[PDB]
Amino acid sequence: FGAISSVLNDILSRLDPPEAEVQIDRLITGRLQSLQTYVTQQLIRAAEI
Amino acid sequence: PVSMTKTSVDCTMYICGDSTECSNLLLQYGSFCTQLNRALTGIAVEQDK
Amino acid sequence: ALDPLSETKCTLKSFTVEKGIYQTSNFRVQPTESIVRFPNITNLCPFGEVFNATRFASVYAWNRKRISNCVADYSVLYNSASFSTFKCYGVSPTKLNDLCFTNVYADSFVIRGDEVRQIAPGQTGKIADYNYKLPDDFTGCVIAWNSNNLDSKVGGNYNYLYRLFRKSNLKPFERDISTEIYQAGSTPCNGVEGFNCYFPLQSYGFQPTNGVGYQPYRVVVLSFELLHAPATVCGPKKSTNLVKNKCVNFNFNGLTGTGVLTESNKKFLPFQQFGRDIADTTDAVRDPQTLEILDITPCSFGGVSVITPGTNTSNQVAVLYQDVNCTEVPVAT
Amino acid sequence: DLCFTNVYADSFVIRGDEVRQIAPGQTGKIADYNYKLPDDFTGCVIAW
Amino acid sequence: QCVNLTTRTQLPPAYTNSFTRGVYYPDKVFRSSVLHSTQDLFLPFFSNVTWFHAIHKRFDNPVLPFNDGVYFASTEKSNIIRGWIFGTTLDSKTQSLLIVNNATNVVIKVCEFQFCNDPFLGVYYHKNNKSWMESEFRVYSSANNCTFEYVSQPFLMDLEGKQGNFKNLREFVFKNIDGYFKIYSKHTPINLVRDLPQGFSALEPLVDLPIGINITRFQTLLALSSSGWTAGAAAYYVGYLQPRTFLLKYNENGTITDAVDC
Amino acid sequence: KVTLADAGFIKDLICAQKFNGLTVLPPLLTDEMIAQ
Repeated sequence: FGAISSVLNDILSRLDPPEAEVQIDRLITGRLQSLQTYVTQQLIRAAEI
Repeated sequence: PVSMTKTSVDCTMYICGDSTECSNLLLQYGSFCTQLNRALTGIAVEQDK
Repeated sequence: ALDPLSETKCTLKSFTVEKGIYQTSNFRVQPTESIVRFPNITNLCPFGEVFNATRFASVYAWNRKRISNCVADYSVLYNSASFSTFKCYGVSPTKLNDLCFTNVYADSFVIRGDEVRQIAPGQTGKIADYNYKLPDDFTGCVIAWNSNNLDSKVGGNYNYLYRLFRKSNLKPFERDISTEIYQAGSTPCNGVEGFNCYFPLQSYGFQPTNGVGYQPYRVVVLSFELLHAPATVCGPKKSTNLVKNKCVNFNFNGLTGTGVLTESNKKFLPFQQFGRDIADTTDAVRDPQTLEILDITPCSFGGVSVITPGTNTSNQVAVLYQDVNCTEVPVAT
Repeated sequence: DLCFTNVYADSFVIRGDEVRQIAPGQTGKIADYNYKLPDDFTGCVIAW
Repeated sequence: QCVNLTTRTQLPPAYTNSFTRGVYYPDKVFRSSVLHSTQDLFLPFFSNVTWFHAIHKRFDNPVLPFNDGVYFASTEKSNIIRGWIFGTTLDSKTQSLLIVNNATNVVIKVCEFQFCNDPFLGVYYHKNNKSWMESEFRVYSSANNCTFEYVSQPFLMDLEGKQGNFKNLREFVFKNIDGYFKIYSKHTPINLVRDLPQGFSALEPLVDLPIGINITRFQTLLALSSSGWTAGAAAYYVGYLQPRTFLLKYNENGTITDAVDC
Repeated sequence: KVTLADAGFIKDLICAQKFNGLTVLPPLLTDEMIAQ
C-alpha cells in the first residue's frame, strides 16, 4: 500500500514512532478499505440468498 | 439455496494485528469497526432466520 | 472492565440491557516472557580501519570495504561528537543496536564541504551526476566530518581530484576510471588536447586557510540490507535459553513476534532460513545457534459472548467462550 | 488574536550548532541528555 | 604464453530446443504446497538455444555476448569443461572474473588479466602410468591489479573415462545484478546421446559474489605438441534469460514441481 | 455430492484464515434437526 513493508512488526522493530506512524497510517488505510469492500459484497450476496 | 456460512471478522486483530501503537492510531478513525461488526452480525442472524 | 454485565453495558452505551446474547470484546492469552536468539559471533568489527584510516581515495575512485562476520556496536559510533553529520535513512540510529544484518558495506571518499547535501538520494548536482549516485530505495547511514588539519596542506593536497564532465549520467553503485579526453565542442578531438578538448578530471584547491565550504570532508556510507538471508553482522544482544510450548515473545535475529514455539516436522532445505504463510507471516524459523526448525503458532484467542436476561428481571449472566476448549479458560485479556 | 491558559518560558544557552537539535522528534546529545520536547509540542522556539 | 591451435573441422552452429529447463528458486524463503507467481529473469519454455560441441577435430570456445544473464548447461563425460571467463573488454583495461575448476583447486580470481587469441587448459593423455596429468595452463600472461581472490580447499577430480553416452549433466545460471554475481546450479545423472533432456528440475542458489564489475562478454574454457591432440566428447548449451512472469508450484516438501510461463 | 469447504472444526488453509481474526460460527439448527 505504499509503505516499506507489509509486516507491521518489521515497521515497529526498525523505526522510532514519529515517522513509523506515517507508514502505519498507509497500512491502516489500505486494510480498512479491503474490509469495507468485503462487507459490502457480503451484504449484497446475503440479499440474493 | 437457503443459507450461507456465518462468518465473523474482528477488525483489531485483522487490521492492527497484535499491536498497541496501531490500536491507538486506529482509534482516531471513529467507529468503523463497530459498524462492520454490526453489519456482519446482522447477516449471521438472518441466516438462521 | 469489572464484570461482563458491566462490559456489555459499556459496549451498548446504555444502562438497561434487554434479554439476549451479545458479542463483546475478545480474549487473548498473554505471553509470559521474552526469548532472544542471536548467533555465537564474538569478534568486533574493524571500524578503526575505516574511520582512523590514513588515506582516503578520491570521490571518483571511491573505496568499498565489506564488513562481515563480526559484532557491531553503533552506540560508540553514534555517541562520538566527532561526526559533523550522521543521518540514517532506512532505519533509525537507535534501533541499530538490536538488529542483525547479512553484510555491511563501507564506502569511503573525500568531498568539498558544501557538496555533502548532494549525497542523499533523489538530489542532483555535480557528484550526484558524475561521481557517485545513491539508489532511491537506500537503506543505511551517511556519516561525514571535515578532515581539515590532517590532509590539507599549505602547498595544497592536489591529489584529491574529481571528474568534471561525463558523457551521460551513471547508474547507482558504479564507478568509472578513464584517461579519455572530452569533446565539449562540436568537433571531434584526437591526439591529446585541442581547442575545447577538456581533461575531465580536475583537482580541488585544498589549502587550509580557505574558508569553510571549500574544506576537505571525509565521508563514509554504510549500505546494509535487511532480513532476506542468513545473518552475519549482529548487535550486542545476549541470547537466552529456549522455551517451548509457552506463549513467549521471540526475537530471532531481529525478527520479532509473539507465539508458541513447537518442534516441527517441516524439512527445510539447507539454503532456506525462513518460512512464510499466504498472508505473509512467518510460521517456521531456524534457530541460529542450534540448527533446528521451529514452528510458530499464534496464541489462543476467540470471541466472548455474554448471555443475559433483561436487567428488569435479574443481574446474572453467563459467558460463552467461542471455539475454545474449556481448560484454557482457567489459565488466564 | 489568540488566547491561552498560561505561557511558559524556558531559558538556557547551548552551542551554536545544537540549535538544530531542539526540535521535537529528532535526537542527539542535547535531546537525550539535557532537554527533550514532547512530540505533540505547540509553541515557538527562539534562539539567537 | 599461448599456442594458436588451428587443427579442427569447421561447421555451422547448431540450434536445439530448450523444452522445460531454466527455472530456479527466486528467493531463500521456504514455501510449501502453494502456487506462487513471481516476476524475474527466466529462460522461456521452448526457446532456441545454441549448441556447441567438441568431438574427436571439434574444439569451439568462441566469444559470446552476455546480455541479462546466461543459462549455461553442460552434458559431459570425463569432466572436460572446467573454466569460465567473464569481462567486458578482456584486454588489460578492465578487471576480469575467472573461475578455474582444474584438477587441484577451485580458483576464483578477479584480476586485471591479459589474454590472447586461444586461452585454454590441457592435460596429457594416459602416458603409460594409467593417468592423465595436467600440463597446460595457457590462459593469461599478465595480472596487474587483482582485488578479490579465493582459493578453495584442495582435492583431486578424476581425469579418465570412456563412454559413448554422457552421464554428467550440469546446469548453471549466471547473473549480474547491482554488482552481485549470482551462481545457481544443479547436477544430474542422465542417459542421453546427442541432445538436451526433456524433463523438469529446479535450480538451487549456490553462490553470491560481491564483485561489482560490468560484464558484457564471456567465454568458456575446455581441456585438451603445438598441434595434434584428442578432444574428449563434450557438449554444452547456451541460452539467454528474459524478464518473464512465471507461476511456480511448491509441493509439501517445498520442491518446485511445475511452472507455467505467462 | 457437495464437497464442503471451510468447515472450521476446532483442532490447513482454514487455520491460516483462523489465525488472522476470521471465524466461522456454527448454525443454530444442526444437520439432524433439519432431517427431523
